[PDB]
Amino acid sequence: FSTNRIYTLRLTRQFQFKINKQTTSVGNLIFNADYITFALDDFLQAVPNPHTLNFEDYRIKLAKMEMRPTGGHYTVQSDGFGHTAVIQDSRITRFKTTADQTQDPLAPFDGAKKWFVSRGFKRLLRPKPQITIEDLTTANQSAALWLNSARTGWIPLQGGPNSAGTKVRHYGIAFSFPQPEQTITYVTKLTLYVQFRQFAPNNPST
Amino acid sequence: FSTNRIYTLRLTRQFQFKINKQTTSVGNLIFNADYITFALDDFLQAVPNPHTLNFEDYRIKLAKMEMRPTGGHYTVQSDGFGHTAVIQDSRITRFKTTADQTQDPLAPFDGAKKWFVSRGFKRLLRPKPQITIEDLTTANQSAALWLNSARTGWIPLQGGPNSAGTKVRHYGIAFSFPQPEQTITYVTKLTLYVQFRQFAPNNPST
Amino acid sequence: FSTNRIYTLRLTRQFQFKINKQTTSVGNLIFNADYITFALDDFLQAVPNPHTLNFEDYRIKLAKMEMRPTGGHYTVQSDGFGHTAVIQDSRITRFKTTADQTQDPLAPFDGAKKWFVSRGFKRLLRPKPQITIEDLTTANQSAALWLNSARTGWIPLQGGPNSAGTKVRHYGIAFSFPQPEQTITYVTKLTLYVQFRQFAPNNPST
Amino acid sequence: FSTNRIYTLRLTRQFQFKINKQTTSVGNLIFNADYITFALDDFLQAVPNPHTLNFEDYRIKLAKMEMRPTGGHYTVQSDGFGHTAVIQDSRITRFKTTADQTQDPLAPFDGAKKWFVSRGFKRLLRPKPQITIEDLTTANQSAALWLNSARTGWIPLQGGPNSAGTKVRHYGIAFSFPQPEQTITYVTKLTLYVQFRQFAPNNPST
Amino acid sequence: FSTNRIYTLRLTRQFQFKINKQTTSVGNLIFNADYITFALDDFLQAVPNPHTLNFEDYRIKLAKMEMRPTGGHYTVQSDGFGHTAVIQDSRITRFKTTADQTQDPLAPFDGAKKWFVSRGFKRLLRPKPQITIEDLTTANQSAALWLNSARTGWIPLQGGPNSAGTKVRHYGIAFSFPQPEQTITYVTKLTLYVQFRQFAPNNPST
Repeated sequence: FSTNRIYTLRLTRQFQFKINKQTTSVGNLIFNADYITFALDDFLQAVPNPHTLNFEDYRIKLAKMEMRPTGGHYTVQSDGFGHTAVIQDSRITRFKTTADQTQDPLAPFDGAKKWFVSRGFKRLLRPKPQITIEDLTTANQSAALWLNSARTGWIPLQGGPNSAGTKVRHYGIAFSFPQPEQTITYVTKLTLYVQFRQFAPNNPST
Repeated sequence: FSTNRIYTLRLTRQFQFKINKQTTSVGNLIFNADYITFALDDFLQAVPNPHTLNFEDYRIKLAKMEMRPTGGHYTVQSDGFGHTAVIQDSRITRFKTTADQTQDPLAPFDGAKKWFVSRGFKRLLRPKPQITIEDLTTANQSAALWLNSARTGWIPLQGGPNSAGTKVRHYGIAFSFPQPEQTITYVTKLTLYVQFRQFAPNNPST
Repeated sequence: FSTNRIYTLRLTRQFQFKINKQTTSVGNLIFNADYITFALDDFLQAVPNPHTLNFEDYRIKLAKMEMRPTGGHYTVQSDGFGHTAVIQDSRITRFKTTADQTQDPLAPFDGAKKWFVSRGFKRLLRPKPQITIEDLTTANQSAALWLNSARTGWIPLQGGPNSAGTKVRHYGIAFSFPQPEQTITYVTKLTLYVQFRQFAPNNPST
Repeated sequence: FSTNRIYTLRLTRQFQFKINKQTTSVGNLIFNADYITFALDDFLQAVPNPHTLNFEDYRIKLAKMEMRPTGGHYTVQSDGFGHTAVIQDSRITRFKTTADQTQDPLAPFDGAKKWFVSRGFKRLLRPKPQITIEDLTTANQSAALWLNSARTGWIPLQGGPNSAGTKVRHYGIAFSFPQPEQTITYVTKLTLYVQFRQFAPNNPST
Repeated sequence: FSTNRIYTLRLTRQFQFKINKQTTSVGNLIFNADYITFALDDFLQAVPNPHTLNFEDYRIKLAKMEMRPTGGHYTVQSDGFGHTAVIQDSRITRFKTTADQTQDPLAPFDGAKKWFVSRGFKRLLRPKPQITIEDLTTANQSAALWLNSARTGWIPLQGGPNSAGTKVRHYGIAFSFPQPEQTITYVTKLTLYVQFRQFAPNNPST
């Protein structure tokens, strides 16, 4: 029971996702995309999970996204295929498309993987937190760097001036789809595999 | 970082394809066919791809065509089977049929593979560029020759009197189908596996 | 062609540098110094280079500075010797001297290497990006940290709140010189050896 | 003494090259470039060489370019450095620059090699003839392909409708330079290492 | 971290040296000479160096003298050769000549190494501090002794009645030259390789 004692937990949450009936450029093949990021706090705030944890540090070793259709949609009713892509930096925010795309916006990525609209998909990834760099050739701008291995660093749950360690955004997975003729609803389940370091007391009473 | 340094990229593009409801020779079995060819420029002009590449030469090692039904078509709704065939010369243009065929026009080909209309198909091939021969027994006519191995040659991206190296047409895959009782729409994804030779600057400023 | 697929490119740019005739403390030995830093954007904006790259992340493995005399300067015309030094943090900005130095301001550095003014120099180094630390004993001040191995991290090209990943400043090489009796002009060539991670599409259309 | 009997010859020619005094943008670093291509006829027409050869076919295994200063220019008078690049397709014609370049136009090439203006350079290469492709996605345009190995093909000296086999253009080497303060004249020597197949008679008398 | 803990540093300083145009005994060969000694304080006083060191003892293991021409002097311009000699006692003071020598005053020394006036020289040596002997056959006179190995002793930085440990003079290197037809200026760089013993606090406050 040393300072560096480690514990591993599995954490999950779910939510609904909708792909809307195509009402634009009807008759043409169009694509759109959305994305998911992972933060420990997103999971601790889910109703059935522990809302606080008594550990000093954490690191996310692995994340999982599974999206499967519901609402009575037929798995044998083909609606083409889109792609999933692992995008481990804040550029992923551009891949929630705000206009219709004439090509699959994710297919060109290295690591892009096909998925069929009518079956959903399942994918695991190593999501990355973004370390700050403030020394750029343009003054007062900043950029990011992330570490190749999760074993390199630890994130204090209550470190920093806001005690907001659990809100670090880890990137990330995006998914694209050809727009279908009818609306399709899905159940999405996210899973975190998180290591925690150092069991810790509550903050002192004041 | 020598003159002969090689890089390899994967490139993709997508489009919609329709097989129309049978409205001719109704009640009888008929077949039609279409085809696809591959040019690097086709892929670089696709919206999400780089539209120019800073390499001196290229060669297409492998191509992949995948066509899958969309528009709510049921995979368990059987509409017979047609064939794909690898046709590596410009004769393939005759296999976009302009009249109904009473037999499957591609089935006799060596290499012809069956595919079910309601499931689509996936096929990889080695598409071939066509070298010119102008010395024929008939005057003012030319013919073609293609090389067995992609490693034999290189196509300069900006070589030739038109600087149109990326537009060389590589042949090719055709697909046939028995005409269905209802229209079927598909999503088609093409993929190229391309080697590039010699990282290169932009053309000099003028 | 996985998420972690790596590509390696060599990139270069050039510019002119002048060491001015000595017009101060005439007859005495004085020294001055200047310095160079490395940012990917510096090289992509150079006219003959690709101005955007379709990769998700990068890291600079190695940099090279070569400065050689031009303008008819005689290599056999001895004008003494100064030093180069590898300075891998923003302290290097103090070594663009604004006053004449009575000693060589770089010679004391560990790693300082001699170079003859009339011949120029060539030096390779591992330039370092600067990670931010904001938790200091003095309020409202920040400091830097850099990683020993380039393999530890990745810089996303479009990551961070400014999408300015390519503008991260990597430090750095400084060079000093005894002031010569006549002006000397040089041609400087910088070279980067950069690994890129994950071929990527263009940003979606908006 | 069979049909496939081979003979190897070394062939050479020389000419003068001038790099002009900079008279534009004086005070700025600018670059220009030129290039050389290789054709057997260029060498057979040189005064001291045999103007016809009694062989049926040939192939160029190796070419060499050596350019060295003359006109009294001092090798110890430094005028910076440019680069040489092997460019084995007709794109090389763009690298005879018609406007001043702000960067070295050849340095980014894979295989680019530095050379000092005041010493000249020497470089060997495998120059390539350009095979015609007329089947492009744009009608009535053509492009090129070249073969990786010289051992793959033979060029008949008198083949084709013009009996102009010796005029096939083999590409190619380009060289760039920073513009110097005074004009520099050079002697350039080119060398071909050519294999010939099948000793042959003169054409019949008519 | 014991009493005997050793640290090793490299220290350097520079200065100008002139060999004057021959204005005496013109038309004849004459020689003059000068010398350098080494004291830690000489290097700590130099502007860019730390002016105090927090160590208890030191010893100089190795010294280096490098003198190279400047002022535009041509290296290919022959001005004869002189010699360097390692003179490890205070007799060296006699070898700053005050009258012209008709022979090279240092060439006879065992260890004398020639150097060309137009190229300068570089020499390493083990400089020696001088231990006092006061028991001589003549009253009120003293002499010197020095130790063969640097490992034999240690010099406390603040030892002795003047706390002037860093001012111990270590001998020494002399250089001779034939008097040239025109003045020649040089840049001289001296380097010390110093071991320090026992990291130490500041002197107590008073």
